Amino acid sequence: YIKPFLDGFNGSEPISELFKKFILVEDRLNTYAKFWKVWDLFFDKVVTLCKDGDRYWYVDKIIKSYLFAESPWKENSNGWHTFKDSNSQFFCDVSRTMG
Amino acid sequence: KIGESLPVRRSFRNWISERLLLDDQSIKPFIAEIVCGEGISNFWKDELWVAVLLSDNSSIFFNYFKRYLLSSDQNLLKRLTFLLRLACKDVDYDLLKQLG
Repeated sequence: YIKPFLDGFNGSEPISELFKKFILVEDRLNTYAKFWKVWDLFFDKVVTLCKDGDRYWYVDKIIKSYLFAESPWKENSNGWHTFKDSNSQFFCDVSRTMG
Repeated sequence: KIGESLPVRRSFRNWISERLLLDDQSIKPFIAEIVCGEGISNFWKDELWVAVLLSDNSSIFFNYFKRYLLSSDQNLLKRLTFLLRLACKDVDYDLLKQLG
């Protein structure tokens, strides 16, 4: 399904809008393993993109979208139903690779 | 600091085996820091995995490190079979007694 966006991946703005829409629909549907499969497939592309520096085109907005910072969350959340103990390795890899 | 002689390695393996029994959750970040770490000499990683494979908790770690075991060209998963065949065995005294 996502192959035309994996092959053509670049710094343009609709890449940010795509990530925001996936987060919204996952909050409605609670499809844990499928969401994390989609997120695992884009990791290397985003890692490659930050090495050009996040000031170009819309790269910073893409980084912020991928790392959950652009969505309008409620004010006093205990957590999210899609985060579990196992998924702490995502943030470990991110901080190791995109710092 | 703790050195690398064999009595120390045995005592380290015992100590890990006790922490995994008494549910000190501070140990799991330490274990993750070793298993994903670099610069640690490999025989410490082997002693740690022997402690895990001898513990009743063992299946939990396979759930936790699934993508690491699979995606790393199965390199770690091959080492685990070698360690299992070398360390995790015992003498079959029942069969010796039946053979006299």
